[PDB]
Amino acid sequence: RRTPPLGPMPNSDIDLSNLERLEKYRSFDRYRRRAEQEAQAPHWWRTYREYFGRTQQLLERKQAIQELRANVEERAARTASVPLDAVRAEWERTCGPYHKQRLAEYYGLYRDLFHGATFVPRVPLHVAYAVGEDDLMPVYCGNEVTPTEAAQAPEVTYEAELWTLLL
Amino acid sequence: YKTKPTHGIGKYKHLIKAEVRAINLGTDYEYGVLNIHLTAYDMTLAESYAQYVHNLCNSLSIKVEESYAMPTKTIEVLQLQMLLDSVLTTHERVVQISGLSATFAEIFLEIIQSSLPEGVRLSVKEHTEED
Amino acid sequence: KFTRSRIPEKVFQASPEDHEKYGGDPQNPHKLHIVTRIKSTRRRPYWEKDIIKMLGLEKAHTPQVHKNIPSVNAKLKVVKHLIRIKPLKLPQGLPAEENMSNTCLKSTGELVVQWHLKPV
Amino acid sequence: KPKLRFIERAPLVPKVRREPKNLSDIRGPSTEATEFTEGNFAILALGGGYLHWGHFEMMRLTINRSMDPKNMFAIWRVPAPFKPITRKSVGHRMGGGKGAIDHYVTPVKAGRLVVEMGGRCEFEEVQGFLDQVAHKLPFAAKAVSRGTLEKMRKDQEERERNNQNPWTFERIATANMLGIRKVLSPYDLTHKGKYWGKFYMPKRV
Amino acid sequence: SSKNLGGKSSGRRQGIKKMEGHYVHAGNIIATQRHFRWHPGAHVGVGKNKCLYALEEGIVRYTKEVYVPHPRNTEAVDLITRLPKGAVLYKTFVHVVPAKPEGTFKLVAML
RNA sequence: GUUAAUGUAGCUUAAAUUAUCAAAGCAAGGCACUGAAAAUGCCUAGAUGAGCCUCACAGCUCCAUUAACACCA
RNA sequence: AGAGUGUAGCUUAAAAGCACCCAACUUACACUUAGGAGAUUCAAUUGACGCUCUGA
RNA sequence: ACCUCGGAGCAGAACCCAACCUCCGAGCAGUACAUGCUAAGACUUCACCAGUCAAAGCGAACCUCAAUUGAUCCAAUAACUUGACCAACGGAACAAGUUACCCUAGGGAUAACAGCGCAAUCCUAUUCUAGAGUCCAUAUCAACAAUAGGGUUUACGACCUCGAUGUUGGAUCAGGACAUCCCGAUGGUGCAGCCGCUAUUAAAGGUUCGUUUGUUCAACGAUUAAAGUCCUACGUGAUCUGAGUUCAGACCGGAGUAAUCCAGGUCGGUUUCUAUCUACUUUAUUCCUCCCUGUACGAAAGGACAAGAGAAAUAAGG
RNA sequence: GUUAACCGUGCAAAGGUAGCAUAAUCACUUGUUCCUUAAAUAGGGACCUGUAUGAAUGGCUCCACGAGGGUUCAGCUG
RNA sequence: CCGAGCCUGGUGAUAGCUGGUUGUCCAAGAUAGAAUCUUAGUUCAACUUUAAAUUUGCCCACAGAACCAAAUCCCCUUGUAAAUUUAACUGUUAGUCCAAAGAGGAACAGCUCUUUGGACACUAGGAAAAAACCUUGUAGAGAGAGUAAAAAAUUUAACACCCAUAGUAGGCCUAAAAGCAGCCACCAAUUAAGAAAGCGUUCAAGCUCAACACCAAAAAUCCCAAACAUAUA
Ligand SMILES: [Mg+2]
Ligand SMILES: [Mg+2]
Ligand SMILES: [Mg+2]
Ligand SMILES: [Mg+2]
Ligand SMILES: [Mg+2]
Ligand SMILES: [Mg+2]
Ligand SMILES: [Mg+2]
Ligand SMILES: [Mg+2]
Ligand SMILES: [Mg+2]
Ligand SMILES: [Mg+2]
Ligand SMILES: [Mg+2]
Ligand SMILES: [Mg+2]
Ligand SMILES: [Mg+2]
Ligand SMILES: [Mg+2]
Ligand SMILES: [Mg+2]
Ligand SMILES: [Mg+2]
Ligand SMILES: [Mg+2]
Ligand SMILES: [Mg+2]
Ligand SMILES: [Mg+2]
Ligand SMILES: [Mg+2]
Ligand SMILES: [Mg+2]
Ligand SMILES: [Mg+2]
Ligand SMILES: [Mg+2]
Ligand SMILES: [Mg+2]
Ligand SMILES: [Mg+2]
Ligand SMILES: [Mg+2]
Ligand SMILES: [Mg+2]
Ligand SMILES: [Mg+2]
Ligand SMILES: [Mg+2]
Ligand SMILES: [Mg+2]
Ligand SMILES: [Mg+2]
Repeated sequence: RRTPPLGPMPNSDIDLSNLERLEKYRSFDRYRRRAEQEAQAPHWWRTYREYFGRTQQLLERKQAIQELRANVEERAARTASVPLDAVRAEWERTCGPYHKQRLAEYYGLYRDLFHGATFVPRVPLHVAYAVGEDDLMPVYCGNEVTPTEAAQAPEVTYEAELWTLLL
Repeated sequence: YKTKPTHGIGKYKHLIKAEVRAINLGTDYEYGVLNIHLTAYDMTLAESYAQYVHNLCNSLSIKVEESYAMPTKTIEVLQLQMLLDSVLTTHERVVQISGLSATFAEIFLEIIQSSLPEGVRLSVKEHTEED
Repeated sequence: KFTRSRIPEKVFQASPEDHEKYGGDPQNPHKLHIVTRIKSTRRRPYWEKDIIKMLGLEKAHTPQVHKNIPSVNAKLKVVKHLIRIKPLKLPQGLPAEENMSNTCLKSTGELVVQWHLKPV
Repeated sequence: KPKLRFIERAPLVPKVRREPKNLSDIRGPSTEATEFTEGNFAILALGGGYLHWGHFEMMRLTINRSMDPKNMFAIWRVPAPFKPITRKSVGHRMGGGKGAIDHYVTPVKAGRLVVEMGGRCEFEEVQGFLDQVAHKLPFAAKAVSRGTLEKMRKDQEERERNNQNPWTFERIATANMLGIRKVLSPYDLTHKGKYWGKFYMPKRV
Repeated sequence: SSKNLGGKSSGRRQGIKKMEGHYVHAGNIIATQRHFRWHPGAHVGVGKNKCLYALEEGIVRYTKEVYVPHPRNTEAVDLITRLPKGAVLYKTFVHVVPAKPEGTFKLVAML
């Protein structure tokens, strides 16, 4: 007995007669990349996944990278630091929102707060609880702070302009 | 139920391999195994040109098998004019080839002649030998 | 090896000349079969020996009514040779509680619900 | 070269494992060479059978001694004998496993062409010695042409369309209409009702 | 004469012991094999004789999935570095979907 | 027919691998010449096709050959 | 003159993934580690520069 | 020859699956020494015994292999432990020959004689033209092969019989088949005649006596028209023979330490029955002499048919 | 190795000696030859590969003898 | 009656072996194997019985089981009513043929060996008689009735009539090869006759053809029902 195949079979569009003229992976990390691509195709047979599932900014960037590429003489290529406070101050403006939505979706915030229906928080909210008198322990999007520090109301800033807040 | 309509979902036999003269009527040669000979009185320039030839074959997707080396000869200077004495040895590297396109041949050869280094004899031919 | 026969499903398909041959039609199928056994279950394998006992065809030439559902049709599709299927066609409908007492079979498969012993 | 070469008994690379007589190799139609290639006329095999080395010598003698090598040519379609046949010494009881290898055969099914011939002639030129060699093969065989083979297949096909009898073998056996699969074989679903055992029944549709 | 001997080994009685759909409790044997047939997927361990013992209680499943071998497995990485560019292997795997949740929280005291 | 045994310098024996000694043969050295005695040397696919290792060697595949068995109605 | 048009070598890429190069190992190739070079032809869907093709 | 364990095929897709069935292998080696302790759940070589796998935990880092083996009682030692090629491998703790001097229980479950099945072997008929036959396929013979038929060989099978189906030849009497030895009738011939060869038809009738051997056979002497092939429980032992083979004795050679043993040979070796039943119990051939005549035929040598007459001989009846 | 007296070569405790012979003596065997017969797988006398003869497991001849076992001339007798 | 006397006693020696095992009736009832000085046997498993407790057993559908054909397993619905478990047991475990996939043997056997399925050891009808094929099963009385399976068809080989002259004994090679020993070529005269397709010659020569023209059965005691082509399935 032989039932016919439903969907297009894998390795069906590569098996020619001239197999000495195919590209033929010489590595392992090429094959692992092309294999971990295949965890996303719909795959008609059976999956693990079924049962388990502007131009001014560009010109400014190409000028600023041109400046920083020639200025460091490349002396610290063969030991830089990349100051993290500056990186965070730029990341909260630019791709903080694009990343905190991922944290919300992995925590499942939208399937609890809004029953789904995701959104991108465009305004960063710097909230910090008063630990004694100093310091202030900031709450990020997924932090751990105990009910001891949260006995009193925290300090909230956002750098925006009429609002309402809910905890 | 199953052999069945996911039969052959994985078969590592037809995909992988197993285990003369390219006869090739009309398009006459489409050559078989040529051995190209880089001989020099230097060792290193011939080795460099062998590496360059190998990378050029892998760049233009021509298939090669073996970049083996014949035993290096020893000749003194021929003591022929007082008689004069200095040993200058000839090193030898040989790069095989397997395939070719026939119409393509002259371009590959021209790039070999054009990029050919200094004091290095190039020789293409066919095969019968042992190391 | 003599094994269990499995029939391809392009046999159980009616060509349009068969609707002239037998009176049935695909629109409005009969709801009930009448099965009568017309072959002994001996010299026939044990699965056919128990499918006949499941369908309740122990006595040959005895009619049983059965559902026209695909599960029961599939059980019939392994003993299709030992039996005789006729669609129970009803001129008058199902019997009422005062009509259960006087019914009969009337081969050609017409369950009449008023059976008198008098001519026409 | 326009002549059948010498086919050698007992292949020069011998066999050292004694295979069983896998008796599928005689039954039914051929999946192997049923067609003509670089030729015109041939031998059709209307039934299965083994071929010894004796029939090979018989064909190589009976075509070459009666064919003129300036006008006609001949090619085999069958290989040299490869299947070993095991034969005990005579006068021995049952027991003790299989005996030694005795000889070698080649199996041919029905419909597989055996000897193919062509050249600057016609079918009536070849048919004489072809029915000479064809009667001595160890099954029912026949001489055929590329034209007559096609006309015979047209007749065998037209008989599938001509019969008024509503019960074919393929209406009954595929459906198992009488529970008749108890009596039939599993190969009678695919061969058809034509083949029975070794022989091929050509008149039966 | 009977120059042959020795072939009196019995049958191994290996195969699928738990086909797809069966509810399998913890520690049960799913399959037994030589010369690997099914590979372990989720929550399926492997014994020394390539047995596929089930680790968590649930229902067994069978899925074709792409096979990425261990790198120190030198047996199949030579297959990997000889596969062509469009090649993905697709071995078969056995899983279990776990049925019971790991634990619920129960009210024990009022303090 | 079955087991078992054997394969050698040219002939026979040996040696637990490696391969001898003794005739045959090849030259020679002495009396007029052979012989004899000696002395040099020579002559072993160790009967087969592979090498698991490295094989008279140790297991086949062999191909010749040799004995025992071919049974108290 | 008209036409196909236009991302670095390629793209059912949108400043990217591949390709590519030089060392270090490898006879070499490769693998890998190290490093390297890079682009939306020019102004507000249109315009004029770049090839290619169709010409005399 | 084998006896245990493992892999592959038969057994193509859960599992299982025989064989004096086809092929390979195993009676180990190597590395760690947490090859530590405990403990849910399973599988399982179709029983069991055996085997297998194993999450959690305690304690510590931070096994490869296919098989690679042996139970209990026992022998050690203070303990943990360790002991068989017990390989007839689920193992009796230690035991071989020969019986024809044999005995008993049985077995047609199991062999020899016979019947039966088969038709490998055998025999015959065809199909096909390779080749012989000076040429010439077919007067005659026939290779490589093909298809049917026979059931006389040597086999194989083990279905009837072991609370007995008596055996090889011979005598006696034979019955049947025809695939005919002659006698009869034809056809062909590389048939001149006489002889022959061969094919069709024919089963009315007959098919010798001896020497040797137990002989059927075979060899040979003499004959004849010819000295047919077979089958009938290798016809027929309640008709007979027992010379062989086929008991107890015995030698010779050989094997064996010996008992003994030998399709190797040789001398000797009880062959029973009074008939119950069925059945049954009186119905012409051939050769040769003569003649035809030395005629037909051939060149002769040689040499007949058919027609006629006479003599026998056996068979049957008197 | 020259059917070899002869030579080489091992092994052995010794290498079957005298005799005798197709036998009562594995097989090849109805051996070969002469006598007997019209015809002799029988009998007698020789020939030795007896390749499994043989010396008190006794060997070889011979006088008498045998209800021995085979051969025979002559008579003779259903 | 001596391979070791006879008689008593141990002695009802023992016997995996043979034979026998005595009233009536009814119900359920068939053979995977594993070991074994064991294959003439026994133990365990399987099957079977009986009594119980308890719940699912069969049949099955999408899905699903591997790389190097028939089919199977798992499997809800569905039709049904059996199944599992406990308790107590014996007996079979020396089996045949048919169909199918195979293996050994001769692609022999009423042959041997496994697997799937039958029947057979169980009655009844049929294929003549009949274990195994086909019909059919749960029972009694009837001098009722409808059914199932159920009876071999073949009979065959005629065939052309007529006409024939030449370049030319086509070249080569052969003692000679003349259409026909073997090679090369295969044109051409008239209407039409091949540089010849079988013969037949030492070579020749003669016959033809091609062309015009004309219009399947054989064996042994005695064959084996009798027969019968035509009044309506
Ligand atoms: Mg096996
Ligand atoms: Mg077994
Ligand atoms: Mg079990
Ligand atoms: Mg752990
Ligand atoms: Mg045992
Ligand atoms: Mg005696
Ligand atoms: Mg005695
Ligand atoms: Mg007795
Ligand atoms: Mg019997
Ligand atoms: Mg019996
Ligand atoms: Mg017999
Ligand atoms: Mg001839
Ligand atoms: Mg039997
Ligand atoms: Mg008897
Ligand atoms: Mg009796
Ligand atoms: Mg006759
Ligand atoms: Mg006499
Ligand atoms: Mg006499
Ligand atoms: Mg008799
Ligand atoms: Mg008597
Ligand atoms: Mg009698
Ligand atoms: Mg006496
Ligand atoms: Mg009587
Ligand atoms: Mg003797
Ligand atoms: Mg006498
Ligand atoms: Mg007793
Ligand atoms: Mg017993
Ligand atoms: Mg009953
Ligand atoms: Mg034992
Ligand atoms: Mg049988
Ligand atoms: Mg003439």
